[PDB]
Amino acid sequence: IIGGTECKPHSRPYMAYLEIVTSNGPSKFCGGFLIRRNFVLTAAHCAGRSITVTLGAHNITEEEDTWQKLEVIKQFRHPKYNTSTLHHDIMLLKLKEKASLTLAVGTLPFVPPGRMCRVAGWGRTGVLKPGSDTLQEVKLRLMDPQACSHFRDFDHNLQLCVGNPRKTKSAFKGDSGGPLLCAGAAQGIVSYGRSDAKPPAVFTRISHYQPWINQILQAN
Ligand SMILES: *[C@@H]1O[C@H](CO)[C@@H](O)[C@H](O)[C@H]1NC(C)=O
Ligand SMILES: O=C1NCc2ccc(Cl)cc21
Ligand SMILES: [Zn+2]
Repeated sequence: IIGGTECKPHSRPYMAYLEIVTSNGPSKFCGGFLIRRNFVLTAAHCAGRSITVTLGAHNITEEEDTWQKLEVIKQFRHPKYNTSTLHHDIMLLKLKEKASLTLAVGTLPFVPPGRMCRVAGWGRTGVLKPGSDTLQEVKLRLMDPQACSHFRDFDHNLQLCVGNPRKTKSAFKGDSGGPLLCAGAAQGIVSYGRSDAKPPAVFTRISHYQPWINQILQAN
């Protein structure tokens, strides 16, 4: 998260920290959010050979009692996710068991441009900076679709355009999969943006994927 503030520990109890394993490289990391006690929503590009989810984290380098480290049994990447257009960047993760509900861990129960939304994550705090030890959050402005025209594959139906180009505030690498909340309700999922982090950026529009989401939650 670029240009954000460190959150008060555990004030975002639905936040999930994902460690993703691949066969041919070291671990990678993403965000995500708990929407059922055994389901986490994240971005499809965060898929890998296997994933571990940590709930209840603030400083991800110091283990504490709030932590619940949970195995992911199955990954449900959206079947139409496209590695060229980046369309349908959404994935459900089924946890091996249901998480415990604590003060630090809970689910996130399932807008005109100009609205302020917020997004949290452990991602990099600058284009050349490492991932953040702690959960940061930033408030970002919802933009008209034309603000994102330079992303040639952007689609107003499938995606949100987020971030005032006049501010340096933005999500960045490692924040992928985290929810964008507008009015305390998840509206988007961090997906992609420019490599130099100049806003706006592109978020998955959750509402478009709701039937698919409900589908997976009923068949599993
Ligand atoms: C996070 O925890 C690590 C290990 O305890 C510590 O070195 C680091 O300074 C902490 N960062 C913050 C912002 O508290
Ligand atoms: O939101 C973003 N703006 C730039 C950017 C880069 C990478 C990722 Cl995962 C997200 C963003
Ligand atoms: Zn704590």
